[PDB]
Amino acid sequence: KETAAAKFERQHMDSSTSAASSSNYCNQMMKSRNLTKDRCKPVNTFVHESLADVQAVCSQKNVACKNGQTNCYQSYSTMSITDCRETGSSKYPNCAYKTTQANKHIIVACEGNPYVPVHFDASV
Ligand SMILES: O=c1ccn([C@@H]2O[C@H](CO)[C@@H](OP(=O)(O)O)[C@H]2F)c(=O)[nH]1
Repeated sequence: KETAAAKFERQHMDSSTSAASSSNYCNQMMKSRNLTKDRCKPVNTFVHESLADVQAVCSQKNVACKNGQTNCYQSYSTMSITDCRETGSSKYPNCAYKTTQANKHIIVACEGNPYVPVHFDASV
């Protein structure tokens, strides 16, 4: 099995690169992180910051989650991220994505003890 915390790291953490990306960043990352196995995951964001910095967001600005829950948090500082959006011509299993880089405040949902990220909600 895989914990929600571990899944968040697999799906949304990529500290190995500051700005990372290459036009093919997402095409390679969505596949390597196994996000295209059961289907082409439509949208997924990778954060280029230390695990500590991202985990710390759980003690930052409390904001409402898109699903109505109250356990979401927004980072006070902007973070380097890469949004991966499935193209319109993408056809499983050959999932194709558009690699977009940006510097925004991330919003994640946190749960557990330790209180850590378990869902990436949005960026603003
Ligand atoms: O800015 C955004 C918005 C959404 N998601 C993607 O949307 C899912 C469905 O809520 C998420 O998976 P998750 O709950 O497994 O994190 C997230 F991964 C991102 O990666 N970035």
